[PDB]
Amino acid sequence: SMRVLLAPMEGVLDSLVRELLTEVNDYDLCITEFVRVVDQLLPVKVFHRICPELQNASRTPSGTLVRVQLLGQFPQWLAENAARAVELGSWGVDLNCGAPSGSGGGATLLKDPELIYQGAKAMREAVPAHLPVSVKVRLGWDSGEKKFEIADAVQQAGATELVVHGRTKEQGYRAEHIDWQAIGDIRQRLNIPVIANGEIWDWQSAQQCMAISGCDAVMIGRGALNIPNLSRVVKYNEPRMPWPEVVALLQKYTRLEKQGDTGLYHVARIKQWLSYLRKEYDEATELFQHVRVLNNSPDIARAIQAIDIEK
RNA sequence: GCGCGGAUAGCUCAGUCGGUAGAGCAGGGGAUUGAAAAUCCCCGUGUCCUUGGUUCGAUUCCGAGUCCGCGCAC
Ligand SMILES: Cc1cc2nc3c(=O)[nH]c(=O)nc-3n(C[C@H](O)[C@H](O)[C@H](O)COP(=O)(O)O)c2cc1C
Ligand SMILES: [Mg+2]
Ligand SMILES: [Mg+2]
Ligand SMILES: [Mg+2]
Ligand SMILES: [Mg+2]
Ligand SMILES: [Mg+2]
Ligand SMILES: [Mg+2]
Ligand SMILES: [Mg+2]
Ligand SMILES: [Mg+2]
Ligand SMILES: [Mn+2]
Repeated sequence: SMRVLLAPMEGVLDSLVRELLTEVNDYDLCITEFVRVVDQLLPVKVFHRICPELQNASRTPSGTLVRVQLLGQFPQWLAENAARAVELGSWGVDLNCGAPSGSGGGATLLKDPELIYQGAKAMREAVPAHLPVSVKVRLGWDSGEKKFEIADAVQQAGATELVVHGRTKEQGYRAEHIDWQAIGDIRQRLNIPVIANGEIWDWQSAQQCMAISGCDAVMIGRGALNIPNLSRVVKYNEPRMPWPEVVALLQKYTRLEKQGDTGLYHVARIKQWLSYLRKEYDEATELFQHVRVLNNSPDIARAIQAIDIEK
């Protein structure tokens, strides 16, 4: 039966939003924003700012497990930073092989799958054996020709599981190009679990994805902001969160403190989440207009909190 | 002169469809020391090369300019 992962989303799904979402969902796991590794062991404070859940045994307050993601190339430094992530409490570690476009990392590793093998292998070897080492890949740089070589590099590295985002790097976030079929081909070749990713917005689209890919584990990104209870919609075919409950969730958000807030976190992030929500809720367009021009946190917090959920 | 790619803190670098830039090192302060170094605590406010524009909001998108690297006009 079905696993649903919350995707890593740099600048969107930080610890606050992971707190808020996990409370009203049944996500099986969340991935952190990437920790960017070059050629040094990063200090403890970087891992704690990216993953505050490390001080709660790698769990959000409602209890959902969280896993730190690394983005980088050099095997020695991926290994040292992976070991630190798990020593700090991370429930395994994830390698990013999908980020666009320099120091090597993300999607660039997809041009030479040997680098995926070396990076992931060194990670697997530095992390205690029963903690998961996952890798998240796109299908290729500007084509899908190497997708089997990529998947095979991850498996031969000894990785626990592979998430496949069903697009090349050059295909971006374009909907017409999603290739759940290719995820399925990859799933049939590998012995390790393959988790499908891309263009899951609701129950029906998750059913289509699982039917076509053959996966019963999926990862959801953008759709998890559009519809804040998407995991339950997808798993149990519940209705999308009603608009008054979405507004209550945003109110809660405005009451969470962001560590190191340079002053405009809620201005930024309330407006950002609203731009996702208006793809789905007519009501989010009105609310976005009402807060559009508020340019400080006191003002936006006061306006969001003043909305009467009963009216 | 023409293409393509660059320009982020004193230096080396990080920076996901636009959401408010942060590590390491140097450096400054504390502890420590006879005084230092090393170690532990603290300092991360940059016209994001300059400029105009779009936008509620630009390192990011658009125009202009400069400088740098590569390969084509002397
Ligand atoms: C704003 C944004 C930030 C993202 N940041 C990351 C990231 O930090 N790491 C990563 O592996 N993928 C990242 N992704 C990719 C997503 O995890 C996911 O693979 C992609 O959005 C496709 O899934 P979706 O159609 O369900 O959104 C990001 C995507 C978006 C839109
Ligand atoms: Mg962003
Ligand atoms: Mg825009
Ligand atoms: Mg010093
Ligand atoms: Mg600053
Ligand atoms: Mg400018
Ligand atoms: Mg204006
Ligand atoms: Mg401007
Ligand atoms: Mg524009
Ligand atoms: Mn950069």
